[PDB]
Amino acid sequence: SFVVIIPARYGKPLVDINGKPMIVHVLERARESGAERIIVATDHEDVARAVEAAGGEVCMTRATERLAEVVEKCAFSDDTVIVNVQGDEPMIPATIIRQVADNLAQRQVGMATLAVPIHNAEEAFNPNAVKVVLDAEGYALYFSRATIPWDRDRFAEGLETVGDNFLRHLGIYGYRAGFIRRYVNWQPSPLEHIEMLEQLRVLWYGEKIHVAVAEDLERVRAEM
Amino acid sequence: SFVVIIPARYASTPGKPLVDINGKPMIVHVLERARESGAERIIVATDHEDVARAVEAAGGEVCMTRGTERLAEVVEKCAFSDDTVIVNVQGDEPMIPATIIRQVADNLAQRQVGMATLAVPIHNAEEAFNPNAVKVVLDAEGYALYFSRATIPWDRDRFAEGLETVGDNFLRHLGIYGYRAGFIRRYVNWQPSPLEHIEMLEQLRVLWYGEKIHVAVAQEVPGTGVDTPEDLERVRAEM
Amino acid sequence: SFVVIIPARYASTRLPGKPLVDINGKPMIVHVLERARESGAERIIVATDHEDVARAVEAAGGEVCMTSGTERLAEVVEKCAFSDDTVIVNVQGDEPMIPATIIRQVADNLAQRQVGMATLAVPIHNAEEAFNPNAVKVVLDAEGYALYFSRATIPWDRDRFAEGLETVGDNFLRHLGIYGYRAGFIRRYVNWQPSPLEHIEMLEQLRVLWYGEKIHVAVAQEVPGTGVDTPEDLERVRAEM
Amino acid sequence: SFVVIIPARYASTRLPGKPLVDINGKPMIVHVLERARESGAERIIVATDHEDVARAVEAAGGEVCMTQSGTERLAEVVEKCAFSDDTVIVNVQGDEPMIPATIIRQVADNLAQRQVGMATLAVPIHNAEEAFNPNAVKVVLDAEGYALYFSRATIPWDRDRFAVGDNFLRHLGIYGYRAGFIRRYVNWQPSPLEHIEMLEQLRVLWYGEKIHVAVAQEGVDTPEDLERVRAEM
Repeated sequence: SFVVIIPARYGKPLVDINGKPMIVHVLERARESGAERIIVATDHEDVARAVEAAGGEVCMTRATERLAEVVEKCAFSDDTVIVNVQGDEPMIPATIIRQVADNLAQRQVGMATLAVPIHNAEEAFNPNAVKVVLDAEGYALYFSRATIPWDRDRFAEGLETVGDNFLRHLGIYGYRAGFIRRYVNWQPSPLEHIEMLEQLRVLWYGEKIHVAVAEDLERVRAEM
Repeated sequence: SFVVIIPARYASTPGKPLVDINGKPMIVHVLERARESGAERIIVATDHEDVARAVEAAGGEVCMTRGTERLAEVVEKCAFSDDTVIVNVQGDEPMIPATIIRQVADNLAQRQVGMATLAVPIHNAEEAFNPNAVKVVLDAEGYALYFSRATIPWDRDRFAEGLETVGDNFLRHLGIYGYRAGFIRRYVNWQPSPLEHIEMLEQLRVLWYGEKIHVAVAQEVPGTGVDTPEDLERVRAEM
Repeated sequence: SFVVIIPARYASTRLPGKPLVDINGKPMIVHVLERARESGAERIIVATDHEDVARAVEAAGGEVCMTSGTERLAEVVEKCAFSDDTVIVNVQGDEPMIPATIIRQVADNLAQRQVGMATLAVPIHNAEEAFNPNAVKVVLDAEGYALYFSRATIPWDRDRFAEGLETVGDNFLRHLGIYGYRAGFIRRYVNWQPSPLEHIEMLEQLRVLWYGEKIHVAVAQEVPGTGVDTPEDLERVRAEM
Repeated sequence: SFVVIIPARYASTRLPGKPLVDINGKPMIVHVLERARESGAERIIVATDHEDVARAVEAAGGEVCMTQSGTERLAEVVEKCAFSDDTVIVNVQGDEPMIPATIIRQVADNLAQRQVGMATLAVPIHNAEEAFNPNAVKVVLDAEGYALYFSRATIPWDRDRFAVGDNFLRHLGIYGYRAGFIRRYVNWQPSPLEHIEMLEQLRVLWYGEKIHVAVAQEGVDTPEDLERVRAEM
């Protein structure tokens, strides 16, 4: 029992992939997941019409904090499990959306994300690839654009190679409507502005984040 | 009430613990600092008997050992209560301001947490980008979120094109710790975490086992430790 | 701002055409509509599948929605296309004397809590009711949220019942069937796969608790007279008004 | 990773000196101490107010903490040891020497995995005797397995069939808590409901916290029991 809200800023939402707009592919993924309700949050009528054409529900928003807007308009109860799922991943498997919802429900954490192993040095050293370090229980310690965990010895010698310990954070956030409300009631944290990672506000205010281990010119076109 | 344990290291590119600094060995200067802090008991952990005699002659206490396992052998040998707060202070810091030794003790005394430590602001970008300087990122209450040799937190916009300059938010972690005797035993009992060996950072084991570490900005910025002859003159001249 | 929906069941073994039964000059359904107007509801909708009921209600200026209890409410929520944040209070058409004030209360309670549902309860003073499976007991947390609803006697007073079951304390609460919920919730509740607990106790509010949602419960501000399905109940009510 | 505390209940109307009862060559509590060792606990403390039990436990290389609610007794051990708030404690009774070591570990895993305050266990009830027995605590879980309520009353109530079945869960007396949750627990004011049901865990539910209940279809107070256990071990 969960709801999917897809934040689509805006021109990425409508970029074509294979006869469908980027956003439509994510709605199909959200829909394949079993979600009871699939809302696309937009600030544009070009997007709101593409999704509307598609038979997908739409909530207009100003131009996670966008999800707080939707949560308020739909008046969701604090207990409603919400899975973010960004509009930038049109091929995200329908099962990791479920995984994220289920993990959040199993546990009583405030936020549930997902990460994927990095098997590439270029990715590990890319400040656009967000890295996450985990404790033994899978809870996150930190999220950063820095290369963490820093492998001292191998990087003492070189940066053309990477071990098998890096985890790439994906933008699929599980959380309760009550948590989003709390999220936006907190004063923005200083750490979130330096890294430019919304996720850090939750760590700044002492909340935990469970992490399960599953933009530009693309090859996605080929992949699907 | 808190205890101070001073591990007197010897490893160094010479005869460190006993090196003279204006008439007294360096190890006795660290002892004086620990007394200044109000510790009710200062123990020097050493394996060399000549180091032992210098401490004893100064009226200090000594626990012959066989660098944190050293600490545990001392809590072992002294049968300290679990609740006993212990502050590990370095044998090569003759000028360690006593205020900070007290600061860690009190910080730890006040929180129901595993470890307590200190950090200092980083002003030079060289230091921010040097892996031998450990960086630490805090939560709204000073609990370490993470310790790293990578530059964290990552300044997105400022670092976008290389690393030339630095903001004012960076924190360099000081290797001065506080903990209960019970916690030192657990810590040392644990199986080494995968994380601590990747970063080569003992403190990561604490976070890995889902325990917390409280960090504070040192009340006074600590003079550097003494490991080179040029540091000795710096020290000797300074004291 | 809130909406009242009044399910009108024509059907009734011991009382045929019950919504239209005459009570001191007007049809029962109409009396319920009056109570609901007294509550301050902005919109009152009588849900019926009979044209005659609808005519009775329209004659007295009432709005009608031509249509499994909760499911029936969903049809109405559908056809009226209520907005999600719309507060609905379900009031039975068998209750011509339901105190207007408890209708307001459920709405007021729901209005400031982001809860799935809001309900009411009444103190149980006799041990017969406490031990009566037909009386549904509810046990609340410190903030008025239901821990559990049951036909069993809860909370169980272990030291007292070790002695005897012919007397109770002041810790018992009889659950009342008047509910408050937002239209967004109703239209979701209704597609949930029936909970296994639900079927054992034969309590459908157990579906909310089983899915991890909350049910706010407050002590009704007034004790409601019971419904009307018996011909004897009809004369009684006839006499009380 | 996790600590185990074994309250060595001494008194028993029918069984005097429980902890030191020989069960095939070893006192009852030592057997419990071995189950906790097999569990993988990193530390096992026996909570007792008797010198006999303290000597038996110590002779066996076990740790002892010489110690008004039961959960308050755990609290004394917690202050005595000075565990950090994050420390995971698993409370295991000294009168259950057959307690499989993996349910102990299971309770510990559940609490660690779930960021909840308390974790516990339950097993299916099969016969009507137990289901209608007020000393047999029934619990009713939600879809995610979190407790809805604990009662000495027969819940859930089978309307038609009671006017036994197959959806009844009996609560076990083993808990997983963090050290910070025992202090919070202990500082709260007693709830009005715990006293009516005479159930300590109801306090948790009255203050809005959650209780995770795991199910695993798998207690020595009387002489009958000593034999049922001796003659099974």
